[PDB]
Amino acid sequence: MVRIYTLTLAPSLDSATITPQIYPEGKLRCTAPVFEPGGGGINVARAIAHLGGSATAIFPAGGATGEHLVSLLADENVPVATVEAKDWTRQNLHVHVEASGEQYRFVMPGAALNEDEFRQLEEQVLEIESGAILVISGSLPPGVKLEKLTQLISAAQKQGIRCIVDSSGEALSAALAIGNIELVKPNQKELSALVNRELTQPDDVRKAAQEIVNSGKAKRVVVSLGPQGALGVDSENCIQVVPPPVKSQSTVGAGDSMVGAMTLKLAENASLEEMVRFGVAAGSAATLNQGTRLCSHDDTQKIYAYLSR
Amino acid sequence: VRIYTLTLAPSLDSATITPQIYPEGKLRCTAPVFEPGGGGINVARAIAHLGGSATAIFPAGGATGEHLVSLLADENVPVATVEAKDWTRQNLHVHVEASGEQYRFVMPGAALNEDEFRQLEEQVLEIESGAILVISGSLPPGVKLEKLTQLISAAQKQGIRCIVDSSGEALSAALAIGNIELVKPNQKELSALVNRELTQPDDVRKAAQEIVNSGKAKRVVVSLGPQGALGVDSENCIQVVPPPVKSQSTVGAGDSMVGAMTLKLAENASLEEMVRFGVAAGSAATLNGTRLCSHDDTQKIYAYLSR
Amino acid sequence: MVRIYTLTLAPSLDSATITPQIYPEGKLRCTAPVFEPGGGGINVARAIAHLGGSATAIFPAGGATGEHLVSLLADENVPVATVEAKDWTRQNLHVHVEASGEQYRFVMPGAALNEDEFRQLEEQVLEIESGAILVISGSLPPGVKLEKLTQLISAAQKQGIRCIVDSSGEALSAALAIGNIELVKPNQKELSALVNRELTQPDDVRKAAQEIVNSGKAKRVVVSLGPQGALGVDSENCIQVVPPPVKSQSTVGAGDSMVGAMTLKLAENASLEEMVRFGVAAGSAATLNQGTRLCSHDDTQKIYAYLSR
Amino acid sequence: MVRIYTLTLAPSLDSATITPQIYPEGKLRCTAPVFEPGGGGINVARAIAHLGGSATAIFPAGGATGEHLVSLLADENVPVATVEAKDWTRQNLHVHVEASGEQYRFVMPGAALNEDEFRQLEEQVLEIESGAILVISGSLPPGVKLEKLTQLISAAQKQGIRCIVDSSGEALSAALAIGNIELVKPNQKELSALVNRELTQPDDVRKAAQEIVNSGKAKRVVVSLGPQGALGVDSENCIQVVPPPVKSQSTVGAGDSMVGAMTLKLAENASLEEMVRFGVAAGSAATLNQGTRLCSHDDTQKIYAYLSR
Ligand SMILES: Nc1ncnc2c1ncn2[C@@H]1O[C@H](COP(=O)(O)OP(=O)(O)OP(=O)(O)O)[C@@H](O)[C@H]1O
Ligand SMILES: Nc1ncnc2c1ncn2[C@@H]1O[C@H](COP(=O)(O)OP(=O)(O)OP(=O)(O)O)[C@@H](O)[C@H]1O
Ligand SMILES: Nc1ncnc2c1ncn2[C@@H]1O[C@H](COP(=O)(O)OP(=O)(O)OP(=O)(O)O)[C@@H](O)[C@H]1O
Ligand SMILES: Nc1ncnc2c1ncn2[C@@H]1O[C@H](COP(=O)(O)OP(=O)(O)OP(=O)(O)O)[C@@H](O)[C@H]1O
Ligand SMILES: Nc1ncnc2c1ncn2[C@@H]1O[C@H](COP(=O)(O)OP(=O)(O)O)[C@@H](O)[C@H]1O
Ligand SMILES: Nc1ncnc2c1ncn2[C@@H]1O[C@H](COP(=O)(O)OP(=O)(O)O)[C@@H](O)[C@H]1O
Ligand SMILES: O=P(O)(O)OC[C@H]1O[C@](O)(COP(=O)(O)O)[C@@H](O)[C@@H]1O
Ligand SMILES: O=P(O)(O)OC[C@H]1O[C@](O)(COP(=O)(O)O)[C@@H](O)[C@@H]1O
Ligand SMILES: O=P(O)(O)OC[C@H]1O[C@](O)(CO)[C@@H](O)[C@@H]1O
Ligand SMILES: O=P(O)(O)OC[C@H]1O[C@](O)(CO)[C@@H](O)[C@@H]1O
Ligand SMILES: [Mg+2]
Ligand SMILES: [Mg+2]
Ligand SMILES: [Mg+2]
Ligand SMILES: [Mg+2]
Repeated sequence: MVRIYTLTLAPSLDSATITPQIYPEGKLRCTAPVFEPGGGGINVARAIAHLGGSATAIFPAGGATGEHLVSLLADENVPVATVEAKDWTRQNLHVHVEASGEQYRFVMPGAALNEDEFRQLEEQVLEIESGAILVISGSLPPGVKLEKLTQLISAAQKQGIRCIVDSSGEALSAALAIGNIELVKPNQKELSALVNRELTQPDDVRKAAQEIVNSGKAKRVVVSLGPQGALGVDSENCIQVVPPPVKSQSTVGAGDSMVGAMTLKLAENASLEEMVRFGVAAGSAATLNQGTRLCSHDDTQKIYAYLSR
Repeated sequence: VRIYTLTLAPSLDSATITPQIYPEGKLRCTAPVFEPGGGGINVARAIAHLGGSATAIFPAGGATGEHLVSLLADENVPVATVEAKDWTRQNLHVHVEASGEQYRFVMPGAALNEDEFRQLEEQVLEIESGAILVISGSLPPGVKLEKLTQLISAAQKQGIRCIVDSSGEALSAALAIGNIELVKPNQKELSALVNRELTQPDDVRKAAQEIVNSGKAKRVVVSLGPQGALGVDSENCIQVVPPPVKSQSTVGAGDSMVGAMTLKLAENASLEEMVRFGVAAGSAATLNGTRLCSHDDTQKIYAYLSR
Repeated sequence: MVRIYTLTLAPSLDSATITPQIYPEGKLRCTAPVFEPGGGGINVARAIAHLGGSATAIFPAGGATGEHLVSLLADENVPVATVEAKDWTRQNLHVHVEASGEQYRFVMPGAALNEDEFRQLEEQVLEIESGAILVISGSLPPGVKLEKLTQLISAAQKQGIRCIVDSSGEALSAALAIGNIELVKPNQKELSALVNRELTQPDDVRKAAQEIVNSGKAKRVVVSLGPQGALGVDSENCIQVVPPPVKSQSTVGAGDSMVGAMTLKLAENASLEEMVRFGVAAGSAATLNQGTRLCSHDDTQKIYAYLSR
Repeated sequence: MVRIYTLTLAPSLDSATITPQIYPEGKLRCTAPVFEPGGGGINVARAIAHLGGSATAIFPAGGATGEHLVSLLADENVPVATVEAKDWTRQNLHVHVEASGEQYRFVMPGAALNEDEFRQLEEQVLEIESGAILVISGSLPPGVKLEKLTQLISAAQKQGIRCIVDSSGEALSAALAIGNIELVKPNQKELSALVNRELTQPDDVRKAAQEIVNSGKAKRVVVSLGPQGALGVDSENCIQVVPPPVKSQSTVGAGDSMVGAMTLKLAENASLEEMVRFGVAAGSAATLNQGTRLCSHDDTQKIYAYLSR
């Protein structure tokens, strides 16, 4: 198995709290917050750790919030490679409402990155050995030119680094502008915006995913479909995997759990079939847990065994 | 064989649109659009749309009742109506533009006298041996559960093949009678039926099969919404999953699935064919208020799933 | 006192139901609907009868829903003068959610009126004696052009019918364009649209209201200010009245109750001060009741006595 | 003019953000948060500084959030007297929703205060000279017994310090029990619990406020009435002041700004009528903007002049 790295240009220090009910204007009394690491690439790294793997997380850490994010990851035994940033690491809030059992997720933008901090992140990335995997996951923070992300990807590929991409909107289209991306996981909306057309016909999602592969932007496209599982295509095969009929408790963490699992499989030279199935197992395993908990090893394995009969 | 359906609690469905939803203020709504509604009625509508013929049996009361009959007449749906004193209920479906979501305000079904129920019970027993009867929708005020189950038992004794898609208690009671041709519980209904949480990947299959192996029903199709359906009989097991297409209104989606599945059951099709056609029609019925599944959309989704 | 009449071009059969929860997509099981009369002019007439006066409600009624509306008014002993119409009277839905105590008001468009049916309504209005009061209140049904509403008001004023107007938007604006209205009650939002400018400075509401008076558009302008009561102006005087510090249960009906009370006082040749105080008394009394219930006599009198000390 | 101090046992670093709509489950995209000092007595001191007076804020401060609080207060030229606490200053999140215009307020528990940290706060308070004014405002931190805050008030009064209390529930009751409070500003619910009965009649709020004054518990009672302004009484006079009809936005710190303006007038030995007017002006000025910006000098002055006509 090759070494695995993740990149998070917009990291997060997530906080979670509980309150009896939700209504405007009044003071909603919340419990003492519980802190957790957050961010696309970061959670991929955490998910991979839960599955018995190892992934080093590269990200900017700013201020006291940045320190805490670093500290929590250290407790979680997740290796980290950081860059001191000036703009303090953002802090998001997750609210559980007792009366309804519903959750509310307020997501602030990532802290800004200057040219300096972005340069150092690129230097960290280009220290990765040839043949290793790099997962770039999450939103693009302010202060980062769309051209810079593209140049970083082009540079990594240039020295034999294998790139996996999970983003949205403009940054996603930028990452695929280069091409030769080993794997991307768009959801249905993300795929829709990418090819800039509504996917109304039954075979539209597959045709859109195949077009991406056929044009050489990505070797593998796994379109994640929420409760419907996923549809994966490369230059030869197509696989569709549906989760087991078990009720979802909380969809939070599903997308990153699926990316982490599929990353591990790519690392072990897995077939497309095993990659997607293990991807759906982890993503669905994450939804069995309340709140923000990512996939656990046992739930994932249990679902994977079921899908792989 | 011939198909009939039975709706004890019909509804004149009304659909409207509003910009957004919030309390206290006046929420301006558009001019409502009226459509036929109610479980067995929608089933019969679906079957007509799919090229088959099913006679819908139900009570109609007042001007809402006439409105409902007039709409079904325009859809060439054979009706066997019983005149009732209490007016046919009127349900309101509000589509919110800022969310794309739908809110469903569902009034109680119209009351049913002993005499009116008697007339319906006489219509049902005028069904010949070999035909199929689809009992669908909730139980209206004035109707004893035991009166429904005696109706099933009586129907059974004269060769009427019964399909039941109703309330929680009606589902349980119909299964106690046993030999039900087809039931379509969703996940919550299956769980409430067998009195346990379905937590393992295979729990839904195990509970559905358990129902078939115990003789309570011949076929169990567990409806999964977005994930399609999982069907079992005494021999085979199949899950069919819908295409990745966004849903609008899902009202009557279960009913369309039941209609399509009944249709294939009436053609003596295979379990795999029945479930596939079921999910095809069920999802086609989510592409628009209470319009249900069209012939073209169902055929297209079907041809897709059947690849 | 003189005779009092109201005009509701868009009447309503209001149905009220109760449901335990509110959420999308599900079947929200609702109780069998209770019915009551709806429409602006109709509610003005109902509030007047509660306050000891007597007002005849003029409106179209169509089909079984129309008859249902007429029957409900008779059960409350409010006199009516109806015109039969082909298009059935609309039906609105009021939903009270038990889990939260919130209420939701789904308002359908008014029923259509053809030429002959509107010509009958106009005939009814023009049979009102000179010196008598007519309150025009509520929205405009489709099919009725503003030019027709203004021609109706103009004709009425020609034979000395004293017109009071409560509307919004183009309807209110066109009515004031005719001029010589005895009284208008815009709320803050409705005043702003009239003058076509944001009212942001402390004295803006008073200035805008006075403008309407000085221009001749209306002899009296009472701007209702929700919990803050009201500010009324005529050619000579300005008065502001705040409701007493008692909690409101439900503010629906407050508008029509106020207009009801101020109409009664105008009919009794009351001073501006008495009229505004009574209007706030009735409007605020309505808020003491749950749901859609209008002002009661005893509550109004209690508040009015307090204000008039 | 005597010196003014405030005491905030449970300070807050307020954060304010903006999101288009509010719904469960999904990631809600929010704008970058804006930070400002929060907590009852802290907002009182800030409002005073905005209005051209000077008040010294006494409070505990902990961690990086405590440092952020202090720094933000220097920017606003509010003099402070802080005690270092081990538990970090809390951080509350206020979320404004665009499509509704409403605000959601998630309020974390106040930071812990041990015996030694509270002792430091008390020693800082008892350094205040005789004749000076102390404002005690805001919730009680978990781990602080009422008897401690109560003993602090009595000790304070023994050495001539003039105490003003703005609290709720047991704290306000306990404070009033000691008696001789210069001023209290309960809202309507707060007042009802003090006198332990429902305020259902028009004159109930006034009677209730007068009973407290007459008993000698407080020398002045000002019942704040939200949009309806405030009703103030002392041993001789009584006045209700209603604000101008201006659009209100965020209400956070409205009560504190009111308490601040009234504390100034009490220090200038002003009359009841000036005091209540200035308070309504400040409180209403504090509602024109989003977040916790409080009242500005020019807005308060322009409103105050209007009210004094
Ligand atoms: N409601 C659900 N029920 C069962 N499995 C689910 C559900 N939602 C998501 N999953 C599983 O998790 C995987 C990923 O979810 P999804 O398609 O929503 O990705 P995503 O939109 O990128 O997630 P995220 O918003 O966290 O980034 C799905 O393919 C599926 O396997
Ligand atoms: N977009 C919205 N989201 C949430 N609440 C709203 C919204 N618009 C209005 N409201 C609510 O409406 C109530 C009062 O204002 P509103 O204009 O709705 O009352 P109204 O009497 O029905 O209006 P009007 O009298 O002008 O017809 C308030 O509770 C306010 O919160
Ligand atoms: N929250 C309240 N508390 C006390 N009194 C109120 C309240 N809201 C309204 N009122 C009383 O009702 C009167 C009219 O209400 P409002 O200013 O909202 O008019 P309106 O918006 O046209 O009413 P409506 O929306 O019902 O048509 C007010 O002047 C006041 O007397
Ligand atoms: N305009 C809206 N009104 C109400 N709910 C909405 C709206 N938009 C999104 N939602 C909610 O979002 C949920 C779906 O997931 P959604 O895509 O919105 O979040 P997400 O998974 O964080 O997005 P993404 O994965 O693309 O980052 C729906 O269940 C729905 O409740
Ligand atoms: N959100 C959806 N997306 C796609 N297909 C759907 C959706 N909801 C329902 N369907 C189709 O309709 C069928 C019945 O829907 P379901 O919600 O299970 O019925 P019920 O009303 O009994 O819960 C499903 O099996 C599926 O084929
Ligand atoms: N909606 C509003 N409109 C105008 N002024 C307001 C509004 N809400 C508050 N204020 C001003 O702020 C002061 C205090 O507000 P209030 O809600 O009574 O405080 P509290 O938060 O203690 O309940 C009020 O007396 C008033 O001057
Ligand atoms: O039969 P119920 O449970 O009383 O509800 C009646 C409603 O259900 C329908 O029959 C069908 O909708 P569903 O597919 O959600 O069950 C509507 O047409 C009708 O308004
Ligand atoms: O002191 P509490 O009751 O814990 O509340 C603290 C919050 O209240 C504020 O002091 C504002 O006061 P109000 O909402 O009572 O006007 C905020 O600054 C702070 O976030
Ligand atoms: O990187 P984005 O898209 O801004 O999302 C950040 C949020 O998403 C998460 O990674 C979970 O989806 C959280 O850790 C974090 O709060
Ligand atoms: O806003 P519209 O179209 O005039 O409808 C009137 C509605 O408002 C009410 O007057 C409530 O004040 C009801 O009588 C009626 O349901
Ligand atoms: Mg994702
Ligand atoms: Mg169903
Ligand atoms: Mg009004
Ligand atoms: Mg307060």
